[PDB]
Amino acid sequence: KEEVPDNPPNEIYATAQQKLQDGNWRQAITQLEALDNRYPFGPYSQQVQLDLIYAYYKNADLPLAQAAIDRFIRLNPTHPNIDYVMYMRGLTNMALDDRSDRDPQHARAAFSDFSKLVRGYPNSQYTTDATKRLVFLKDRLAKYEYSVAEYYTERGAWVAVVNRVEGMLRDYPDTQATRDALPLMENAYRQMQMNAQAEKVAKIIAANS
Amino acid sequence: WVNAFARWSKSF
Amino acid sequence: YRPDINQGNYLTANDVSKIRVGMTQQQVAYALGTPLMSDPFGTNTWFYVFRQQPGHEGVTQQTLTLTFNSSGVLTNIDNKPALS
Amino acid sequence: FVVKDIHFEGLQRVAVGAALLSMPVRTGDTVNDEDISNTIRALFATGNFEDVRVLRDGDTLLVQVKERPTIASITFSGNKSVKDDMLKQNLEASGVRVGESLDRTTIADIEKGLEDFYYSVGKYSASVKAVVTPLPRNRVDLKLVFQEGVSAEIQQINIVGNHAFTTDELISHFQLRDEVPWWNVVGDRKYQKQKLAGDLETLRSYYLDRGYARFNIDSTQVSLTPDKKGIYVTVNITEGDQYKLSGVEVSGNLAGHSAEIEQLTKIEPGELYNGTKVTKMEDDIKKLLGRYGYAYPRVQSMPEINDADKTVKLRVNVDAGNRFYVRKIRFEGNDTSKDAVLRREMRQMEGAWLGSDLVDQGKERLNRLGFFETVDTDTQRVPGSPDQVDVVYKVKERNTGSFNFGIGYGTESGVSFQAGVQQDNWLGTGYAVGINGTKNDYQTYAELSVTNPYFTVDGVSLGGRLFYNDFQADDADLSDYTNKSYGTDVTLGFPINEYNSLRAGLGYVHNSLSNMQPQVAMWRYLYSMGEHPSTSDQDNSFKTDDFTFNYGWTYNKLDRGYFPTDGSRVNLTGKVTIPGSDNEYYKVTLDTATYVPIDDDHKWVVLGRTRWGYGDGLGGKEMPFYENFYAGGSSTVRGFQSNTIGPKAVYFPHQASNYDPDYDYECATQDGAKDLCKSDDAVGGNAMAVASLEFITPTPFISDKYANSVRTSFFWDMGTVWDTNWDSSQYSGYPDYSDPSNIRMSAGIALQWMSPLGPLVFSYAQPFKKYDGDKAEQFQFNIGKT
Amino acid sequence: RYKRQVSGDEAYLEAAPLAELHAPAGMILPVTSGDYAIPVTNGSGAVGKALDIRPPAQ
Amino acid sequence: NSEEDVVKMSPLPTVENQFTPTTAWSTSVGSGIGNFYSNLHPALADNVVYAADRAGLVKALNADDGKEIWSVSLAEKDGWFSKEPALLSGGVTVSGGHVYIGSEKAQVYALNTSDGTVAWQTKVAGEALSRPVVSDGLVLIHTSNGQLQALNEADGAVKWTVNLDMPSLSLRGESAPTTAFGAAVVGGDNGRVSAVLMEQGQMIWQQRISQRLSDVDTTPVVVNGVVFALAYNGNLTALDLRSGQIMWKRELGSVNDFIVDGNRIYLVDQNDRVMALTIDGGVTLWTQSDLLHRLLTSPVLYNGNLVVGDSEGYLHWINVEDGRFVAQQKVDSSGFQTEPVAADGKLLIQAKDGTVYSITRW
Repeated sequence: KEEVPDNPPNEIYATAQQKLQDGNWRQAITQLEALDNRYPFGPYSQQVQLDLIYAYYKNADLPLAQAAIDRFIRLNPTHPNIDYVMYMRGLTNMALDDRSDRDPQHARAAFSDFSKLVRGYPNSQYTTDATKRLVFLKDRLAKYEYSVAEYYTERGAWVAVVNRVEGMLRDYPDTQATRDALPLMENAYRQMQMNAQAEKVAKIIAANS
Repeated sequence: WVNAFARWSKSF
Repeated sequence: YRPDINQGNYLTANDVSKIRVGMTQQQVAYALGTPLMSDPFGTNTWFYVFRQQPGHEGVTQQTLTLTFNSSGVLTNIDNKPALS
Repeated sequence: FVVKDIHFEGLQRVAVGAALLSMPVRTGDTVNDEDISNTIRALFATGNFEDVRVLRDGDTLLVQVKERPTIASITFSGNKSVKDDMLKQNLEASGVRVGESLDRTTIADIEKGLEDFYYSVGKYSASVKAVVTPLPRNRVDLKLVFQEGVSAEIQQINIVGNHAFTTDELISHFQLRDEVPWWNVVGDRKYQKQKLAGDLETLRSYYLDRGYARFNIDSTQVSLTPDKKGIYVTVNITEGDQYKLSGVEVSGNLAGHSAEIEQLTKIEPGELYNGTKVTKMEDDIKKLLGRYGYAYPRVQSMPEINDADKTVKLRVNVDAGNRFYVRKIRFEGNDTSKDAVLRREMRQMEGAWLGSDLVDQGKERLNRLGFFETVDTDTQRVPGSPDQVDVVYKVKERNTGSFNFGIGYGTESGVSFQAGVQQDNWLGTGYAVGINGTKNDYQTYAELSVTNPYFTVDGVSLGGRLFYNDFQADDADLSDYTNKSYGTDVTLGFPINEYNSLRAGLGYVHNSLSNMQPQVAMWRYLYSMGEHPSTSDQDNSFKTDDFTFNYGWTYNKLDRGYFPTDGSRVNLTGKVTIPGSDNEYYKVTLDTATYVPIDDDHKWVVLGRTRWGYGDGLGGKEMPFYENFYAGGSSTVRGFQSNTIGPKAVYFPHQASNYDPDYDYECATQDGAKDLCKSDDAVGGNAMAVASLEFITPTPFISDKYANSVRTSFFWDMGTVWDTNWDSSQYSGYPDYSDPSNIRMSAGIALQWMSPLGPLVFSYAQPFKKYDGDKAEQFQFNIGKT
Repeated sequence: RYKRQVSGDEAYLEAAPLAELHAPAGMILPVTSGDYAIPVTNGSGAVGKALDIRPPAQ
Repeated sequence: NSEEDVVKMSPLPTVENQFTPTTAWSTSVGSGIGNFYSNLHPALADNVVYAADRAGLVKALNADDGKEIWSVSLAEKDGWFSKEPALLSGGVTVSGGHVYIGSEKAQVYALNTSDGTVAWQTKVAGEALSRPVVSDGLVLIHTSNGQLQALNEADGAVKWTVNLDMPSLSLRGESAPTTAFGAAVVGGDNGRVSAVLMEQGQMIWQQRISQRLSDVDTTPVVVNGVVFALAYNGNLTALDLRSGQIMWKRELGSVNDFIVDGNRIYLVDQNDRVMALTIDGGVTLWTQSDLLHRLLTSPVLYNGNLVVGDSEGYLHWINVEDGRFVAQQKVDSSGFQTEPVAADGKLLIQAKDGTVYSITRW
C-alpha cells in the first residue's frame, strides 16, 4: 500500500520532484508524510509543508489542503512567500465550489481570500490572475441573486423582488447581471401601482442603454 | 405456487 | 390548490389612527414597526404596504405613504385603502 | 544571579519563543533559587515535560528537559461489551488523546477511571492494565487490556406504599425488567440510571392519569448483594386522593382575541384534572395567536387547589409578544440541486410576517421529497432589529440513481430475468428518467419513461412513456393466441388537494394478433369487427391501431407506509376510445382498502378490501378479447388456482394445422369431432367483483423486540367474474356464463414476515365452496421481491 | 469528483467587463457600501496556464 | 460467549475425619428461601424448633425426632386462585411463648407457639431484614429504610422510632441491635455505630469505625462493657460502652457475625478467612485460608469446634486451638447461606431449599 522505505530525504525529494514534473502526484504524498512524521523538525520543515500543500491540491485531497494551509498560516504569519499560500487557498476554495444556482458559500470564501491577497501585496505575481478570478466570482454572485429574483418574479411576490434588486444595486452595481434586473424592478413597482418609482426606474434605464 | 426471485439492487 | 401569498407589513387599522403630523420616525416605528420598503433614490419616504392573496379569491392591498423632511419629522401622509 | 543569555536543551515541539514567554525569568535579570524553582514548576505544569533540571553553567543558565513522549496511537483489547469508539470518546474527554504526550505517573489514575466507568456500566469485577511501548523520536503507544469479568442483573423490583394497583401491573410498564422467560424477549436485565428515571416518570404519569394529583415518590433505594452479582431496587411512594377541575380563568394581554379563547377553554364542570389537556389548550392558544403573526405567545398555567372540596381551578396568563417579519430565506448544503428545487417547496414567503407552523410544514415537505437524509431549521435574529428574523435550512444530500438486475423462478412463469435503471434527479433538475426490461418463458417487455414534476408554477406534472410488449398465452392458463404490441402515452397530473390527486392523458397503441385457434367468443368478436375467418384450421392475423384518452383519481390517507394500523385508500382508473380508430370502447376499474383498529393500542385490527371492474364497447362493436378481466389467485381470492374463476372455453370441431399422434387436441375434426366441445380453460369476462375481509392478530409467541416485522391473520374472501354478452338461448347445453350470482367463497390463515432478503409470506386456505369446473390449491409461498 | 478535475489543471474562462452606471438628472443612485470592490492593481503578469504554481524553492 | 472471573473459588480440601459426623434427622420445608439473600434461620427453645420459608409457610418440629407439631401459612389468598407470598425475610425469634417474624412487605407478625395463631400483626416503615430482637418487653426491628423501631410484645404498637442516615448504595442486610445495661447498640449501612435508650430512643453516642466503598456493622457484640464492632471493607474496632472511645482496632472487615469466647475472638473474613485473634490487643492467634471465596456462613462454636457451612453444602468442623480441620461432611446440594443454630446440645442448620437438618456425632 504505497510503502516508503527508509531512504534519505534527499533522494525522496528528488524522486518526488521528478514525478511532479512527469505528472504523477499520489506517489509523493506518502513520501512527504513519512518525511514529516519521521523528522517533524527538519532543517526545511517549511518546504515540506509547502510541498504537502501542493501535492494535496493537485491530488484532489482538498480538505487536507485546507487544514494544512490553516495550520501553516497559524504557525508562520510572516513567511516571505505567504501570498502563495493565500493564492492556493483561493484556488482550493474555487475547486471546492466547482452552475450559478447552487450554494455560493465557497464562492464567498474564495472572493474573501483573493480580496485579502490583492489588498495585501499589490506587487506580487498572482495579482493579475487574482483580479481575473475576482471579476468572475462577482459576476457569479450577481447571477445567483438575479436567478433568485427571477424565480420570485415568477412566483408573484413583488416585495421580495424589489428588495432583492435593491440589494443587487447596493452590492454589485457594475456587473452585467444588474443591468438586466432593472426591468424586473420596474415591473414589480408597476404591479403594485407605485408609478413614481417605476418612472424613476425607467429614467435610470433610458440613461444608459 | 412457488413465485420466487433473487434480485440485487446497487445504488449508483 | 395554491398557497396563500402574503406581502408587506401587517396593518391592524387601529395603529394608523395613532400617527399625526409632527411626530418623529422613532415614534412611528414604535407605533407601527420597521417598514419593509423605502425610497433609495435620494429622498426619504416610508411605504407601508399590506397585501394578501388567498387561494383563488383575489388580491387585497392597502398602501400608506409617509413623507418626512430632512430633520426626520413627519410632513405628509397619504392613505389608499384600496387599489383601482 | 544576573543572566546574560538563555539556552535550552531538549526542546522538540515547544518552540523557544513559547518557553521563553512562559518563563517568568527573562534575559538580563537577577535570578535566585526561588526563581529557578518557579521556572521549573512552570515547565512541569505545561503538561509536555516529564523531567526538568535548571542548572547554571560557567556563564549560561542551562535547562535540561526530557519531553514526555508524544502519544502516537491508543489500542484496546478486551472491550467486548464496550465499543471502541465510545471508549475513545471517554478517554479524549478525560484529557488523554492522540497528538498529546503521555504522563508516566498517571497510568494508575487512567486505569482507575476506566474501572470506575466499568463499575458505572454494570461490571464491578473489571480489571484494566496499561502497557507502554516506546518508539524512536520520543514517541509512545499506550495499549489497554481489559478483563471485563461478570456483569450484574436485577433480581427483584419492589414497590411499597401502593394499594390501588398491584406491583406487577406497574412493573409491566417499566423499561427495566426482572424476569426474562426463554419463550419471550421483553428486554435485558441490566440496570441503568436513565432507565430508572424513565420508569419513575412512567409511574408518575400512570398515577396522575387516574387523578392521583398528590402522588409523590418518597425515595428510591438501590442495593447490591455481598457477592455483587444481584441488584435490588425499592421505591417508596405516597398515593393520595383525587381532585376535580372546577374551572379555568384567563387573564392577560389577549390583544382583543378574548372571544376566540373562551371556546378553547370550555370544559365540563367536575371533570377529572389532567395535565395533557392543559398542555393541549396552551398549544392551541399559541397556534391561534401565531396565526396572526405573533411568534412567541408566552402562556403560563397555574392550578389553585382546594383540599376541603378537592377542586382545581386553572389560572392562565398570556403574554403576547410583538410581530416578527422574515427578511431572508437561506438554503445551505445543496451542492447538487439548484436553488429553485428546494425553494419551490416552501410555505413561508420571504418578506412577510412570520409563522412557525409554515416553517414546520416546509421542513416536512423537504424531508418528504426524498433527496436528503437529515433536515434542520434555524431562526436567527437580525442584529439591531427587534422584529426581524432569518430562516435557515440545513440539509444533507443523498444518492438517488439506481441500477438493478436479477433472476427468479415461478411455477407457471418458469425462469425469469429482469433488469432496469432509474434516475430520480437528473442533473439536479427534478426530472425523472427510467428504463426497464423483463423476459420470462411466455412474454418479453421493454419500457422507457420520462417525467417532469413542475410543468407549471402551481405544480402540474407532465410525463411521457414508450413501451414494447410481446406476449403468448400458451402457458398463461388461458386459451392460445400470440400478441405483439407497441405504444406510447402522455399524461398530466394535478395535486387537487393534499390527500387527492388527478391524472389525465392521451395514448396510442398498435397491436397484432396471430395463432388464434377456432373458438366461440373470439370468432364472435371477429364477426362483430367484420372479419370472416373460417372454422377449419388455425391460421389468422389481425392488426389494429387505437387512440385512447385515459383518466384517473387517487386518494391516500394511511397513517403508515408499512403495516398500517388505521386508514383508507381508494383508486379509480378509466379509459375511453377516440373516434377515428378501429376499436371503440370504454373501461373502468376501482380499488378500495380500509383498516380499522379495535383495542386502544392499535394491535388487533380488521382489514377490508374491495375490487370492481367493468367495460364495454360503444358503437355496436365488441370490446377486444385481450382486455378481459380475470379473477382467482393469491392476490384476488386465495384457495383457487390462478385465473380459474370465470367462463370456460368452447371449441369448434376443426382440423389441426399439423396433427401429431401421442398427444391430445381439443375438438379435433380429424379425430372425429362433430359437435361443440366443452372444456375447463379460463377465457375471462368483461365484468368483475371481488371482496375480502381479514382479521389481524398481534402474534402467537413473539415479544415486543421484533413485533413490528411479523403479522398473523385469518381471512375470508369472496369473488366472481362474468361476461354479459354470452348468448344463452342459442347454446342451451352449457352453463349460464351471463349469471352474476355464482360467487365463490373461501377462508384461510396467513402469516407474513419482513426479512433482510425479502418479504416472506406463507398462507394456507381451504375453499369450503366451489362450483364445478374450477381447480383448487392450498399452500401459497412467496419468497423474495417481485 | 469528476467536475473538480477540470478547473484545477488548466480550465479557465473570462467573463464580461465591469461598466459603471450613470445617475440621471434629478436623482442619485444608492450607496455601494464598499463590500465587493475590485481595487486597481498595476503590472502585467501572466494568467491562464502561463502561471507556474509549483512551490518556490524555499 | 463465555464468562471470566478475576478470582477463583477455592477447591474442596481433603481432610481425614478424626470423628465421624452423623445426621440425627432431616425435615422438609416448602421452597426454603431460594436464591434470595435473607436472614431467616431456624430457632430452638424448649425442645422445639420453629422454621419458616420465604413464601410464608411456618412449621414447628420436635427437637429430638423432628415430628411436626403444627403448621400455618401467612400468604393471603384472594380465593382459590390468587396467592401473594408474604416474602418472609426476618429471622424467626422465640421468646415468652411468642414467635416474632419479619417480612419484605413491612409487616411484622407475632404468633403463638401453641396453635400458631397470630398474636398480632404490625405495619412498619420499610422492609424488615433484621432479626426481631427481644429485650425489656420491647421488640427492636431494624428496617431497610434505616428506621429502628420499638414494638410492644403483647400489643405490637410502635413505641419509638430512630432515623439513621443511609448512603446511596448499600449492601443487602441490616444490623441487629444488642441490649446491655439498659442501652441498645446498633449499626447502619453508613458505617456508624450508635447507642440508644429503649425508654424513649434517645441517642447516647455515635462512633465511626470505617476506613465507592460500603460498610455495615452487622450486629456488633458487647462484653463486660466493651463493644466489639466489625464493618465491611473497614476495620474491626473495640469501643467503650459508655463513651465509644476506640482503644484498639484491626485492618479487616466482614459482615458475617463473629464469636467471642474466654479471651479469644473467632471471625470469618469477607474473603472466607477463618481467623482467631485475642481480646485485648487484637493480635492474631491463628488463621485459616483454605476456604477462599467459598461463600462461608457464620461459624458456630459446638463442642469446642467451629462449624461452618458453604455454598456447595459441605459442613466443616475446624479446631479452635490451632485451626486444623477436624471433620468435613456433605449434607445437601442446595447450599447453606443462613447461620447455623447451636443450643441445648443440638446443632440445627437450614439450607436454601428449607430442608432443616439436625447434626450429631458418634
